[PDB]
Amino acid sequence: KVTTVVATPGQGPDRPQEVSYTDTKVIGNGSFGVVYQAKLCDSGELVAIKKVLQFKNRELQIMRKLDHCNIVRLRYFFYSSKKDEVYLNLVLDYVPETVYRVARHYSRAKQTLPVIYVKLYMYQLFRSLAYIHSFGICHRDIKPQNLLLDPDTAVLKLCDFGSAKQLVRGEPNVSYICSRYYRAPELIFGATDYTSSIDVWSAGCVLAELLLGQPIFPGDSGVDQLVEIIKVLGTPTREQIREMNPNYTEFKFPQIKAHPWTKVFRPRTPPEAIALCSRLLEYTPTARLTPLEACAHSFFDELRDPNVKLPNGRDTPALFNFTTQELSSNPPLATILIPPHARI
Amino acid sequence: HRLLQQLVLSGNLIKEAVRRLHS
Ligand SMILES: COc1ccc(-c2ocnc2C(=O)NCc2ccncc2)cc1
Repeated sequence: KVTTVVATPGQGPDRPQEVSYTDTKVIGNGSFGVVYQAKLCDSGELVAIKKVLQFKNRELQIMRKLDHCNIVRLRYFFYSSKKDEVYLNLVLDYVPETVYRVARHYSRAKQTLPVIYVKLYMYQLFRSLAYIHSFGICHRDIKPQNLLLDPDTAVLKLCDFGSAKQLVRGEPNVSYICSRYYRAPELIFGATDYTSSIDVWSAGCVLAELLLGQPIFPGDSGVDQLVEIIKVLGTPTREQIREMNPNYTEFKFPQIKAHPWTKVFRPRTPPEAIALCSRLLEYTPTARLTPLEACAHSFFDELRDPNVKLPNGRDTPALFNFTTQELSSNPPLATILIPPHARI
Repeated sequence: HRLLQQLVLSGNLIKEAVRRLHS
């Protein structure tokens, strides 16, 4: 069946137009709603359609603002029909794979993801985070399942803005957010005044998971999530508790020292990957690297080499096409992030 | 979670997590 709908372009203008698609199939179903795969009749291009029961949709208002090579682009949006039931459909660029599926493959085969892919995926993830954080947008669901991949080009695109929120200081936010294994400790402590640094904690969990071949903090519950963190970071200090949640107080508790980072990972783990990870998985939210600072980390130096290639021999995807928006947290950093061979 | 809410309200979260380390 060929489906014809009146849809509005994702970025501009607000001029609705007829869009026709075919080859419709369910590719995902969850609490959020349903995700379909379809083919646009006009260009033969593949699309993902995220259908949500729908007040204005927070996810749509965020998606309409974004245009970045490491973020799944919102091509169109259309409403469909109890009949009081209204569904919002987000027509997104299609991406065939996820970091979850790719990492699972290597894990099942008992082999580590090659270091070049760890650098490429993590660098693209930090770029997508530098971009959204510059608008005050926090994703709040950074996990391998939300990291889409083009297996041939090694392009990574951040998806699923269903948990995302534009954070405003002094306006409270829900603490029970983010998939458990990737949940920042300040969220476990019940913080409602947290910042976009919760996404950097989650990005550090993805990195460690890529180095280990399994999640670093596999909590079996909310409390067990903190147990898993303490096994690595030890107990937080009174000052770190205040930095995580100033509303939380605990006068007495047994002090546990951190486990050495070098023993958390397998012996052959690249020491620069461990160093980077130690600067992301910190109790103090403000001590975590910003995404732009993480892109400039020496672990990503191989990506800035002019002779760098994928193991399949293809060239690396676009890594240096930075915009003023993306560089806004620290504009002078541009001269370090954009190597001489990449400049016009 | 209902247990977590309780530990956060009672200020016993770290103590209980340390106990669960088993210990
Ligand atoms: C929950 O919100 C979502 C938002 C966007 C997407 C999405 O957007 C573009 N592609 C996808 C996608 O999932 N491709 C990977 C895939 C392909 C084929 N079978 C399974 C997985 C998925 C979920």
